[PDB]
Amino acid sequence: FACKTANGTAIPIGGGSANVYVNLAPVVNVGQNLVVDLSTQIFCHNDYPETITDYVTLQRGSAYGGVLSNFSGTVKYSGSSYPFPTTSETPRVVYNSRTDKPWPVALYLTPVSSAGGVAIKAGSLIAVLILRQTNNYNSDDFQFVWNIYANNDVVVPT
Ligand SMILES: OC[C@H]1OC[C@@H](O)[C@@H](O)[C@@H]1O
Repeated sequence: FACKTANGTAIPIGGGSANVYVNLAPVVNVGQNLVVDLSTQIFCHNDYPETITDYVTLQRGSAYGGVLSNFSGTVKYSGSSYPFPTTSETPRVVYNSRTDKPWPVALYLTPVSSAGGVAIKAGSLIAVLILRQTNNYNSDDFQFVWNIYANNDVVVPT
């Protein structure tokens, strides 16, 4: 089991970390969602599907910088929605194929009443997502740490 980014940055068997740089909608109104769909940028696969079933959860998702200050976060993991920042580990998603499958993580961020102006700064860390991988074969318990950075400013009209 290993993961790779849309651009080819890989975290190999055993886990590790990698940076993910996402384009964000440049203007988000109060009452709208800024969506950070990471399933288009994080892909993982099972290396031994003939024998092993891998289990994948979103163990923890943390908010930083402007997302922490200016947004109210919900994370949608494999079709279900949970608070973001997270308050529990998600259920497992089964990875049972050697073909790359998107990691089904999307963030839904809506501005708070106090938000206005440059609510997210270009190049800033906006989230850290911890993917936890286990299996039905051994005691493997690995963390793939995704640091999410904003490629651009996000302005909340005032
Ligand atoms: O993906 C199948 C297996 O690949 C080897 C090792 O990463 C295991 O943890 C994993 O379950």
